[PDB]
Amino acid sequence: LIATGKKITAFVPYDGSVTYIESNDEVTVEGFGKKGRSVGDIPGIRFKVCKVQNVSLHAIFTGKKEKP
Amino acid sequence: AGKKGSKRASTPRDPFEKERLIREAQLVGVYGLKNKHELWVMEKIFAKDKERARILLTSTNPEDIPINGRSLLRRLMKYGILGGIDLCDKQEVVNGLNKVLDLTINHYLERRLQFRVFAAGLAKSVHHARLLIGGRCISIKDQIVDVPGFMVRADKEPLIEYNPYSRYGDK
Amino acid sequence: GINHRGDHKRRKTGAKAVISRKKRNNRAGSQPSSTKIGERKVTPVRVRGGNRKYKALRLDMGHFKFITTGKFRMAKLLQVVYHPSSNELVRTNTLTKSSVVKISAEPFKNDIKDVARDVDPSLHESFEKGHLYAIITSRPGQVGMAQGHVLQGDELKFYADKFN
Amino acid sequence: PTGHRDHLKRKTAPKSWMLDKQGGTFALMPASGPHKKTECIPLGYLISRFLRYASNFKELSIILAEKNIKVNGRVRTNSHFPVGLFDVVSIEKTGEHFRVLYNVHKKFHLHRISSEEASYRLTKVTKKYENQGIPYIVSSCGLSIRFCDPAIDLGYTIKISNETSKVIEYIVPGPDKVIFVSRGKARGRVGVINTISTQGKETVYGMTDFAGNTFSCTSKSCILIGESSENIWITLPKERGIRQSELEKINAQLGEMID
RNA sequence: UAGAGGAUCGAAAUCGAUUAGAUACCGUUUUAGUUCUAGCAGUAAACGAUGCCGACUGGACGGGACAGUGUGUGUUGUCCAU
RNA sequence: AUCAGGUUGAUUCUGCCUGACGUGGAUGCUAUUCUCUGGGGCUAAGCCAUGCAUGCUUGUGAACUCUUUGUGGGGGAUUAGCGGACGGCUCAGUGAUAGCACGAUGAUUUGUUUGCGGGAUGAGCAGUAGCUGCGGGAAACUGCAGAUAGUGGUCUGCCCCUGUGGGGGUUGGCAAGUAAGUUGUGGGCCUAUCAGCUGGUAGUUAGGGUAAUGGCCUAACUAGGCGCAGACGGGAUACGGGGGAUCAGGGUUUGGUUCCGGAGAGGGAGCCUGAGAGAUGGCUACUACGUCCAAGGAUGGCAGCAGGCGCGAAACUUGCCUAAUCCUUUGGGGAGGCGGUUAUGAGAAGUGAUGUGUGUGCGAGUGCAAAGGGGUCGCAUGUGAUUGGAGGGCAAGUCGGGUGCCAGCAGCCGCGGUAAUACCUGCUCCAAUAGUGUCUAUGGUGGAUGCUGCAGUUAAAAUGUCCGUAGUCUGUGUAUGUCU
Repeated sequence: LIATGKKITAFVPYDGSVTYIESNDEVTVEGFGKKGRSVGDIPGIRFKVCKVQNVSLHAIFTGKKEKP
Repeated sequence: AGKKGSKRASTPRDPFEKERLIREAQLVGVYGLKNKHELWVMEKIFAKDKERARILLTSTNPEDIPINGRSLLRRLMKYGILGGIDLCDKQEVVNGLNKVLDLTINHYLERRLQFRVFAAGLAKSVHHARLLIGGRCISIKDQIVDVPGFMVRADKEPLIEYNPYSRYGDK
Repeated sequence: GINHRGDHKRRKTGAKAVISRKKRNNRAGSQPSSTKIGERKVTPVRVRGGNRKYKALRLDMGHFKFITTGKFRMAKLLQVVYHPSSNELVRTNTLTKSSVVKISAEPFKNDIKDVARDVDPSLHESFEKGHLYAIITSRPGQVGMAQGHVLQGDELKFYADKFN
Repeated sequence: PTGHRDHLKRKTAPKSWMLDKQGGTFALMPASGPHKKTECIPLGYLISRFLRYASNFKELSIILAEKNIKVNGRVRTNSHFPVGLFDVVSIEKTGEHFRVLYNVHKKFHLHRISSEEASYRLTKVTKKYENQGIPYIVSSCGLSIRFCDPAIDLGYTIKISNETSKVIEYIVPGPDKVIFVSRGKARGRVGVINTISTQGKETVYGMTDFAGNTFSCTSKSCILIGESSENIWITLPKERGIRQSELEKINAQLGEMID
């Protein structure tokens, strides 16, 4: 975390989408929506990747934008 | 520098309810409405009046039915919703405050300009009236009214006509 | 400087003070003026509203009144013999209000000869040594002058037991 | 915030002046002088909103710098000068006279009068003092008058000359008189005294309109303007200060509601 | 914790059995403790797992105390309705 | 004034978890028009290049200048006066010393405004700005000589307190109005793993200081003052109100932000002028960071309007204005107005139609300080839908093809192992529509905090037993007319 220097893990949602990111990339994460608990069968992760270098991850998967 | 504004419509308490989705699809069909926002505008209009009539009957303040009773009966008569009541008899009024509660949402959708250019025969159907109200071809005795939601008045209803300077006119 | 606000005092229950303001010229004060005897010196100070006080730094020649006859005379100030609050103000010859001074007796030479050496014999004994006692009822640091009256009878005996 | 303010925002202007909510952010600030601050209107509004003479402010200051106005028979050239109740405004060219009044809606009102009525003023006596070997009395618009009767006290109404500024005669308050209410809940209403009672250092006047309605008010919000119901000392406005209630206003437009 | 006492039983320790193994159930040798006096401590399925006080409400068969004489007052056990 | 899904082989419960409706902030895809209303508060009361945000009026008339010329004129430097204490920005400090409500000032001062009162044309000496010359210094700033208005002393007179002596002052006033200072009582932020606290501390008597009351300050003396009806402490994202959101009733939550009140100008202190300042687009010192120099010196204050860097998930133009509104009303004004920029909110019209385009473009006139726009006319002209879903909750497909407990989906229950109505891809349909989804905080939902109005044998919960002080209850603080 650039703001506080804490380590966290986050979950990369869609199909085949973990392969756009590289190491030393920047990413925007946000909550899951359930008050600070985990959701579903995912143990220990409380966050969720949203963007990848200022581009929406959901738009790269639907084909509206182009990879970084 | 004025006001922020305010909201005219509301929203249903439950989105997907079939006994409510069946009768709303009729009203936007029979009157040619444009979306559901127009219909919830008119529901709130019609519901303000009922909540106004009930308080006027259970009122112990003896000087209420005179002032505010007949005030709300004049306002309805001006628009063509209620008939004609002798506003001088204490019993002929309190029966008029019992006919305000037995109303429809059709007594309001029918005092509206898109439906008045249809009853007074000037258009094929309610999809043509909207097409030549917006085209500036209707005139309420002097005025080129242009918005198809203008709620006509009783003493101004028969004066509708074409626009004497429009392509549907003589000049 | 001196400032007469009370924002820095402990509260009625004993609680420590909390200050949330700088001092204001509204409530500014002065250091005490200390009027001594000798060679008149008075100064005019400019106060709120543009007005004027007179601050005496040294004074001679009080303006005293003999009560039994009701006449003012101007006498000369000799020394201070009693102050009701601080007797460190007597060792310095400082003239505040209600201090008792020893005054010169010549200008009252006509007045004192309407009293016998009968019930007031202590007023006639000090007159022959050359002095009388008086008391100040003005405020020399606020108006710039000394002004009082001479002690006789009840007063002169009450105070005489103080300064011996 | 220990120094005086010199501006007025327009939201805070008094309701009696009838100023539009928009139309700028500021309003004219009145000056000190004759009447209180909650009981006056600036001179410059009376010449451009209540007479509509000047349409501008370049023009309004051509009418005042050419010396065409006289408040209480005395030339005024300042647009911040304050004008109060029962004051005469004269305009030489196009000879006219007005008196400053209230409505029954409690707004201001300019009432046209004649020329031998424009030599008057009515005020109350409020203070009384002696200085330098002369006895004085103080008006409610703020003036001192010297060498009046020795039998004028606090509360009486006096008539000022307005062209020599000297008392003419007065009125003592008592039953069967007339009243104008200059402030309070009941501002702009004329009545006729019926009873005068007291309370914890107060005097309250039971009154009765010129139509039968009843009434009551302290003695600090009332000026006597008459000796009896047909001996009033000024000319009242068109409606005389009735204030018909809201039951009696719909029957005019709608008739009665009989059983 | 201090003094006194010591029949019986018995943690801990110890052997003999049983068992695949039993540091256990069963048994033999043998202790602290179990008792009294003076104190410390302050816990329990310290349970009817059921605050305290006041007003009103059907039957049947009983018990314990007092007073009367064919019943009453305070307590209390069992069984049937509403 | 409303409920649904989820513990079991099936049942009735207890109990929470999740869905369904609003509102404030940030963010994804997608966008035609106009009208009103908003926009570097949260993190950094962090640091700032350049431009602008404060100057006027004369009963004052220098240099210079004109006239055929004299108690003559032009000219405009400086004196004298008024203002710069308001307006604008921000929310660090402050939990009541501030703010709101009702009171006291008989304890006080007040320029400009209004109406009354009041005013040295005497002597005699000193002497200055501008101006005319000689000059210093990198700079920023400054000296000496010469000669003149206003002016400054001292006598004289005038006024004040006294008088069978004397001693002060140099014209300063009264009443309204406006403003300001001082002061009494009362109010639900959380906390007892905060229970005893207080030395100018509580009072008396005298004096000083102040515009004015008062331990405000000093000298002497008395031993007081507050507290489970919560004192004294400590914590959290504490500026107070007017106000906002939610919504049967009763309640819960929030207010940096237009209007009114306060406080502050990197941090602390101390002051001058003035009717008014403990002033920061005033001065002096210490302290954080600095900047310019010829090295000896001299200097800085955007939480004013634009703008830049930094910080962060997070926020516009280095534009035009001698017009409206007002202050100081042809002087001055980044106050304020006028556009531009941006899915801030709210309202109103469109994306076509058969008899005879609700759009876009241009032209007149209107409008303005100058222009945009808009609405009244004409000329051509013809363009303009998305976002989220289809097993149940919950409106809508056992439709085609791929994948085979993989890849992925799913708030919750759950789906996928070659027989997928739930994943990926194509069609078809559903809801709302210039919008529609996601993350975060909060009201309702919740009789799941219970005053109205819950529960306590066994589901979470009556204390091992008696006695007993404060408090509550019992025994012996109300309603209403009139005025404010």
